[PDB]
Amino acid sequence: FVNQHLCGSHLVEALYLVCGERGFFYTPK
Amino acid sequence: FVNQHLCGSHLVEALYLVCGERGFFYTPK
Amino acid sequence: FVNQHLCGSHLVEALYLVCGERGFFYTPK
Amino acid sequence: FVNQHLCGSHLVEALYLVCGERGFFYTPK
Amino acid sequence: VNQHLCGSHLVEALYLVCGERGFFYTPK
Amino acid sequence: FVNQHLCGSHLVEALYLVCGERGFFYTPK
Amino acid sequence: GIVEQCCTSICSLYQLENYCN
Amino acid sequence: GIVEQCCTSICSLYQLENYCN
Amino acid sequence: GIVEQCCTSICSLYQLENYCN
Amino acid sequence: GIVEQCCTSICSLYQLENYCN
Amino acid sequence: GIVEQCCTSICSLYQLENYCN
Amino acid sequence: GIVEQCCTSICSLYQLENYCN
Ligand SMILES: Oc1cccc(O)c1
Ligand SMILES: Oc1cccc(O)c1
Ligand SMILES: Oc1cccc(O)c1
Ligand SMILES: Oc1cccc(O)c1
Ligand SMILES: Oc1cccc(O)c1
Ligand SMILES: Oc1cccc(O)c1
Ligand SMILES: Oc1cccc(O)c1
Ligand SMILES: Oc1cccc(O)c1
Ligand SMILES: [Cl-]
Ligand SMILES: [Cl-]
Ligand code: NA
Ligand SMILES: [Zn+2]
Ligand SMILES: [Zn+2]
Repeated sequence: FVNQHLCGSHLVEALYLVCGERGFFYTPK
Repeated sequence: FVNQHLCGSHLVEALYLVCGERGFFYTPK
Repeated sequence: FVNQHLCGSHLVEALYLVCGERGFFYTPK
Repeated sequence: FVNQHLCGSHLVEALYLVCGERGFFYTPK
Repeated sequence: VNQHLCGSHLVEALYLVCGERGFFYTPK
Repeated sequence: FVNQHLCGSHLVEALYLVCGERGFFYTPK
Repeated sequence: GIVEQCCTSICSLYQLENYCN
Repeated sequence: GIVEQCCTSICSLYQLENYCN
Repeated sequence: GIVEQCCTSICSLYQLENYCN
Repeated sequence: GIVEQCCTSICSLYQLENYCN
Repeated sequence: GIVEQCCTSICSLYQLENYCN
Repeated sequence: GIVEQCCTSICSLYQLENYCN
């Protein structure tokens, strides 16, 4: 559970970087 | 200076924490 | 002990956002 | 002021790394 | 201080872009 | 291995703070 | 927009909740 | 301490508030 | 979901791009 | 340098790729 | 404070160590 | 490498300085 919490933290930062201007929706469930 | 870009990076991290399992949407436009 | 080291990095960033002006004490003891 | 808010966020991470086992107190006020 | 904060985000972007290739960070 | 990917993300941030002007070469393998 | 709303004045976690799904 | 409590299972923002000044 | 796909194996920035708007 | 180039204006991933080994 | 001192000019890790308890 | 050395056990700032240029 915590491992996934930490992984998600980095995931959103990677999404912010690659998606740039387009933006993104983050839905874990 | 890249202020808006740096600001966005931090907003995304705060949204991840705040929103939890609900997730969120990030649209920079 | 590296898992714990990584977790604490995120813990302090969450405390910073949650506590705001109040500030916080981080004592891993 | 967002610039101070963003600076504080990095300061907290630097303190976590330099202080190690000792921990630290963050009181912006 | 602005450049120092920017530099922190730069290394993180480099880490993700370069992958297992690794990268070189040299400000000077 | 995601655990190594996440660990390296924190390693680079620590290197950035410790090395400063000297800079560094980051090579995984 | 979140950027126009939160990048000059600090948004509380309470305000940020408006951007959750 | 906070590490034992919060690195084993996820702590909510309310639980983390317990450690503010 | 993205967690199941990317927290087990490393997703490259190319793969992640599929989750952008 | 990289800070001069990438902190005044935002560098794209292509420009950042320049620094990969 | 730490913010007045380290956000207006860059503090080295040596200077930051003063705020460890 | 740095990974094998520092992701299996915690490296101090002194050990990490070894990897600076
Ligand atoms: O010094 C900074 C850093 C990031 C955003 C900003 O408005 C100022
Ligand atoms: O207004 C803001 C901007 C960036 C991060 C944050 O938590 C709040
Ligand atoms: O339990 C945790 C651990 C790390 C960050 C966080 O927000 C919660
Ligand atoms: O698969 C992943 C997980 C977290 C961050 C990332 O860049 C890739
Ligand atoms: O120009 C920049 C500066 C910091 C991060 C980034 O992705 C781009
Ligand atoms: O003076 C500062 C401000 C923020 C981070 C840091 O390492 C130093
Ligand atoms: O360069 C360093 C390394 C470790 C601790 C410190 O205060 C400074
Ligand atoms: O051993 C490590 C691994 C990651 C960050 C760090 O400061 C030390
Ligand atoms: Cl992590
Ligand atoms: Cl910043
Ligand atoms: Na700007
Ligand atoms: Zn992490
Ligand atoms: Zn920042």
